[PDB]
Amino acid sequence: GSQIPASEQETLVRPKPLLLKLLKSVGAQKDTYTMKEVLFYLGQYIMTKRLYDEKQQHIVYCSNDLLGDLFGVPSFSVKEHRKIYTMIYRNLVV
Ligand SMILES: Cc1c(C(=O)O)ccc2c3n(nc12)[C@@H]1[C@H](C3)N(CC2CC2)[C@@]2(C(=O)Nc3cc(Cl)ccc32)[C@H]1c1cccc(Cl)c1F
Repeated sequence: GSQIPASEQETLVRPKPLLLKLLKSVGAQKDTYTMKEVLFYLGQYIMTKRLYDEKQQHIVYCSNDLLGDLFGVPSFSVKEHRKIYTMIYRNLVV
């Protein structure tokens, strides 16, 4: 479940306030982005907060970070792209 159509990646989206705060924390100071750009910046967020040092396995543990509050989960797999898109879609305006 790691494949996402280009059309979804390239669609413009408006993050809700908590997602916007996470994006601004890594220097993304816009209110409209493509989904791919959101995923780029959230990847940089994960790395900057040291939530993925064990790169030879797939899990991000986020129960002690605002990312866990945003996604509503204690952990997730980086390979499960569809599940991640669903969790981000719950944090977009309409
Ligand atoms: C597909 C695949 C496999 C595999 O094939 O076994 C194995 C590892 C993978 C990894 N990603 N894809 C992987 C990448 C990357 C590690 N990760 C960052 C992490 C390093 C810090 C990403 C990333 O770049 N941005 C990001 C943002 C969030 Cl919120 C959550 C996970 C990631 C992932 C990813 C990229 C494109 C769209 C999606 Cl939806 C997505 F989740």
